[PDB]
Amino acid sequence: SVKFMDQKRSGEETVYFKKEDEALLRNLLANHPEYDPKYS
Amino acid sequence: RVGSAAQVKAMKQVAGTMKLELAQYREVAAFAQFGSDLDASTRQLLTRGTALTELLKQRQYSPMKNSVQVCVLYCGVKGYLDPLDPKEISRFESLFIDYINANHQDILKTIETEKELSEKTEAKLRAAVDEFVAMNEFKK
Amino acid sequence: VAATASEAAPLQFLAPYSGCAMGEWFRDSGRHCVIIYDDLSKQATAYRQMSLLLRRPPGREAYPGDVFYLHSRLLERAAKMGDKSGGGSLTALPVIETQAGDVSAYIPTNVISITDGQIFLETELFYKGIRPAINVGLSVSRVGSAAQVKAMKQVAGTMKLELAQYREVAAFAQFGSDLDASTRQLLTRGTALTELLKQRQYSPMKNSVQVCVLYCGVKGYLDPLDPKEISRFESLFIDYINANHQDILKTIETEKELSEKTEAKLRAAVDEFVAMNEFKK
Amino acid sequence: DLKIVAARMKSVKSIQKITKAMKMVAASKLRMDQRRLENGLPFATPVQKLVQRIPVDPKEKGTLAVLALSSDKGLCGGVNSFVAKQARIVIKENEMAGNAVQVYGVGDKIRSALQRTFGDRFKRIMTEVTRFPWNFGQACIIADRLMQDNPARLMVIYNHFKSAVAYDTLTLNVLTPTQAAQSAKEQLNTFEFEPEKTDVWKDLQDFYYACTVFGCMLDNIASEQSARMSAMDNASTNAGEMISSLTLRYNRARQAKITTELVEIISGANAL
Amino acid sequence: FKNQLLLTLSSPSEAIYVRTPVRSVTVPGSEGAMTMTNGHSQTVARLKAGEIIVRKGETGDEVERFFLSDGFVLFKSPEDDSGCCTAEVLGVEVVPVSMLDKESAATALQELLQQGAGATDEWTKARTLLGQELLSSVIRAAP
Amino acid sequence: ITTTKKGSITSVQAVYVPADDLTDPAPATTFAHLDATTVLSRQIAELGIYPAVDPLDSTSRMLAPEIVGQEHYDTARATQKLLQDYKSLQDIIAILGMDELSEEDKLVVSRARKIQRFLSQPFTVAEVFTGKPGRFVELPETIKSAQTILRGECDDLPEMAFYMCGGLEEVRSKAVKMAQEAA
Amino acid sequence: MWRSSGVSFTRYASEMAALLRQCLKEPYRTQAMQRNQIHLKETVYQQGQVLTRETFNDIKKAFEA
Repeated sequence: SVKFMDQKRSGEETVYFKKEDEALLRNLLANHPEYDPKYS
Repeated sequence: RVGSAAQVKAMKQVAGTMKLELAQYREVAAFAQFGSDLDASTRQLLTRGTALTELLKQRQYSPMKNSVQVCVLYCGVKGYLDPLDPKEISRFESLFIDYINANHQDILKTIETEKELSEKTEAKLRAAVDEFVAMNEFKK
Repeated sequence: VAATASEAAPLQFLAPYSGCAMGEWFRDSGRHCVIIYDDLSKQATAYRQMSLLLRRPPGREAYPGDVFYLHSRLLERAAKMGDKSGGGSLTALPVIETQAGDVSAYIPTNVISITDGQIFLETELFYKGIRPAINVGLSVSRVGSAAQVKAMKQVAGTMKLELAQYREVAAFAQFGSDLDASTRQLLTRGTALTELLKQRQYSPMKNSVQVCVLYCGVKGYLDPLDPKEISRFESLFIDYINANHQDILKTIETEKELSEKTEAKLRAAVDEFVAMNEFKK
Repeated sequence: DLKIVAARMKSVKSIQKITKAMKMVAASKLRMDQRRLENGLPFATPVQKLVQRIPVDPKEKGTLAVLALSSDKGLCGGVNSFVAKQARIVIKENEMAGNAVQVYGVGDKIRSALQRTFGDRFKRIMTEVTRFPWNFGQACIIADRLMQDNPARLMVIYNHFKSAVAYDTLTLNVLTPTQAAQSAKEQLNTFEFEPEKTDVWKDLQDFYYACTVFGCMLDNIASEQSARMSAMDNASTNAGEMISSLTLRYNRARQAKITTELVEIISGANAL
Repeated sequence: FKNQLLLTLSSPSEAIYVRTPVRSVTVPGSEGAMTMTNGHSQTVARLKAGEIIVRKGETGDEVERFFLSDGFVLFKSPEDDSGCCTAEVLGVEVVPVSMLDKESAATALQELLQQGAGATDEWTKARTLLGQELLSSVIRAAP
Repeated sequence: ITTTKKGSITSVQAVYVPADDLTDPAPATTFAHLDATTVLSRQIAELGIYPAVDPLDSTSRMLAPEIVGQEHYDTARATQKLLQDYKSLQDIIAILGMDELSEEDKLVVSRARKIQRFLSQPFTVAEVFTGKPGRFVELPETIKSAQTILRGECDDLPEMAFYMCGGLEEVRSKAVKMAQEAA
Repeated sequence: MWRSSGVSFTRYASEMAALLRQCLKEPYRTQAMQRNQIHLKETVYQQGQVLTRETFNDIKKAFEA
C-alpha cells in the first residue's frame, strides 16, 4: 500500500510532466527566440 | 561506495546506460501495470527495462567472462532485444555466447587485453550481432 | 534559572524546584508570578541518570517509579490562593518535546495527567505558515471560558464552532470547485480565521486589539478578501484604531465587555477603514 | 513491527478520508448528470422512436461495427467490465457466421480491456472526452465519423441509468444506409414529410445517429457515477476494517516492544 | 386530457417545454413558415432558421419568441384515449430573441464574408452563404 | 565548542542515525545542542536529488528576518509552504490522479517539482560518481533563482533542466539543449 | 448544398449553431461557449498498429480532420 501508492504516484507524475515538458520543449524556441542558439 | 573505480571502462560505458534505463523502468512500471495507455517514448522505456531485467537473470554455478558480459549487455543496450520476446532472451543470450565463442574469439581477446571498446571493436561487435540475428530467427 | 548541560544532573534536577521556591514568595505575598519550566524531560532524564547510578530499581524506559511523584510535587504548587492568604497565584507553563508526536509515552501521559490543559504544537502546520503552529483540535483547556473576559467570550464562542466546522469539512478544500454553497462558506471563513490567527515572533498584542480583530474576522469582513492580504489588513486596522479610536480600546480594557454601543462604534470604524483602503478581492 | 503498522494505518486513514470526499463529489456530479439527463433525453427520444418503427433484424449478414461506450477514469465499479463482456459476446457471436467486425470505442478502459483479445479489429478510438460535461465532445463528430466509415450494420453498447443504485447494460441495433435502401419505408407513409422523403431522409438519419449516441452516453455517464459512489462506499468500509485490524496489531506490537525493552533492562540490572 | 396542443420545445442543453398545452405554434420550415395546431395531420419537417412563436391556450394573444438555428419538427396524431395531440420541436441551439445582438451579428457577418472572400472550396462557399442567411435572419428577428 | 570573546570555533558534526530513526536517544539529545541542522533522507536520494537534504526537517537559528532580510526569510518560508502543499497532495495523486487536480494545484505541483530538482547540484568531489563538474552557487544567485521560480517566470521551462544546475542560466541552457535535441 | 458539397447535416447544424452562439449576449454567451467547448483525442487503428493519434479542440478542425 505504501510502496504501491508511492510508485503509482511517481509513475503518474513522471508521465504527466514528461508530456508537459515535451510540449514546452516544442513551444519554447518560438515564444523565446532570444534563447535559441540556432539564432546566435 | 567504490563504484566505477572498481569497474572497467568497457563495462562503464554499458552499465551507466543500464542503470539509467533500469531506474526509469522501476519508476514507471508500477503505474504502467494498471493497464493505462502510454506513448511510445514510455513504451520504449518499459520494453528496454523488461529486456534488461530478463538479461540479468542467470543460472546457478554458470558465471561468465567480462568480455562476454560486455557483449551481452551491448546487445541489450543498443536495442537488439526490444522487439524480441522476453521469454526468448534466455536463449538469445546462450546462442549469442556460443556464436562469439566460436567465430569471434578475437573480439573477446581484444576486450580482455585493452579493457576498452574502440570504434573498431564497436563496429566488429555490431557486425557480429547483425550476422547472428540474420543467421537466426526468434518469435519477434 | 539556568541548569544547562555542563551543569551536573543534580542541578538539572533541582532547578525547577528552585524556581518554584522563588515563585512561592510571589504566591504567598499576594502577588502573581508565571513560571516556565523549559525541558522538563531533561529533568526526568537527570533523575534517571541519578537513580541508575545510585543503583535504584528501574521501571519502563528505565525511569524510576518516583517520576509521577516528582512532576506532581513540582506542579501541585501552582495554585490560586484565597483572599485570606493574600489572593496571590502561581501559573505554570511546563514545556515538553515529543519525539514523534506520540503523547502516549510515559512522561507525556504522566504530565497530561498532572496538568490542567494542553497546547499541542505540530510540524505540518509550522511550514504551512500557521505560526504559532497550535492544533486547536488536540489543544484543550479544562478551565475554559472562566479564564476569559466577556469581550473575548463573545467572539470565541463563535470562532470555536466555526473552526470545528472547518475541521469537519477540511478535506473538501481540494474539491470545493464541485461542491455547493453552505459548504464553501465554511471553508472560506475557516481559511480567513486561520490566516488571521497567524502571528509574528516577538510581536504580541493586547486583549482589546485581539477582540477588535476577531470581531472583524468573525463578522464576515474578511470572507471576500484574498487571504494573502489579511496580514496587511490586520496591521493597517491595528494602526488605524491605535491612531483614531483609543477610546474604544480604553473602554474595552476598563469595562471588560463589548456592549452594543462599543460594537456599533467598532462596526463604524471597520466600515471607515474598508472605505479608506482597497484590497485585492 | 511498529513502523509498518503505523505507516499502513496512516495510508489507510488517508485513503478513507479521500474516499469519503470523492464520494460526496461523485454525489454532486451525479446530481448534475441527472439534471443533464432530464433536460437532454427529450431531445433524443422522439427521432429514435420514429426511426425504430423500421424494424432491424440483428441476424443480418454484413460488415458489423460495434461502438462501445466507456469511461476514462477508474473506480467506476464494473460497468466498463460489463460493457466489454457484452462486446466480447457480440463479437464472438457475429464472427462465427462470418460477419467482419470493426470496433469503435469511447474511453481508454474499453481499449485496455479489448487490446489483447480484439486489438486486431480496432478502427477508430476517442478519449479524453468527458474532461468537461458531455456535449462538449459533440456526438455529431462521432456520428459523422461513423457515416464516413459507413458500415452495413451498427450496434451500440452502453449502460442504461435506471435509478441511483441500479443500471442496466443494453445493445441497440442501429439502422444504416444499406438497411434503409433495402426497405421501402412503407411504415412512414402515415407521416407527411414537408420536403420529399428521399430528400429529407439523408438529413434525418444523421440526426438519428447523433441523438442515439447522445442519450446512450448520458445514461452511461450516470451509471458510471452511481458505480463510482458505490465503489467509494465499499472502499471506505474496507479501509475502516483494515484500520481496526491494524490498530489491534499496533497495540499488540506496542505491548511487545514495552515488555521486551523492560525485560532487557531488568536482565541487565540483575546481571551485575 | 384536453383538446389542446402538447408542445415540447427541446434543445440538448435545456428543455424549454415538456408537455406545455398551447393553441398554435409557428415554425420556420425549410419550404416556408407554417403554424401547427390541434387536428393537424401527422408530419415531419426540417427547419432552416428563424423565430418560433408559441401561443399558449391561457395566453391567446400573448406570445413567446424563440430563435432556432436548425433542427426538426415532429407532429404526431392524438391517441384515442389521451384526447390531445402532441408536437416536438427539436433544435440544436434554441435561444430567445431577448438574448440576441445585432452588432456581434454584423461583426460575425463581416468576418464570415472576409473568410469566404477567398472562395475556393464548395463547403466554404456554402458556409458563407448559409451564414449570410442565418445572420440576416438574426438581424431581422432581433429587437 | 562555542564562540567566546577570545576566538571562535565553527563546528560541523556528522551524526549517524540508525535505521533512519530520529527518535533515537543519541540524535534526540544532540538536536538540542546545535545552532544549524541538516537532515538527509533516503526517499529524496532515491530520486537522484543530491544533496538529499530534507528542507522540511532542516532548520536553523539564523533564519530570522532580523539576521537575514525579508527577501530571504519570506522566500524560504514560501518554498517550505510550497513543498508542504505538494506533500499534502501525494495521496490524492496516488489514489485519484492528476486529472482531478485543479490548475492551481497542478501549478503548485509543477513549481514544487522544479524546486526539488533545482535544489540539487553537483559537487566537485562527486565527479568520480557522476562525472559532471562541480558548482559554487552564491546566495544572491540562489535567492534570485528561487524568487523567480516562485513568482512564475520559468513555468515555460521544463522540469529536467534543474537536476544538475547551479543557477537559472544553466537551467535555460539545459532546456535549450533538450529542445534542440528534440528536433 | 450539403449532399452536393459532401457535407453532413450534423456538421452544418453544428457549424451554424456556433455562429448563432457567437451572436449571443455576453452574460448568456459566456455560459453558451462555456457549455460548448471541445476536447477530443482520436486514435486510428488498422489491425492494431496505430496509424495516428490527434487531438481536437475546435469543431471545424474536428469535422475536417
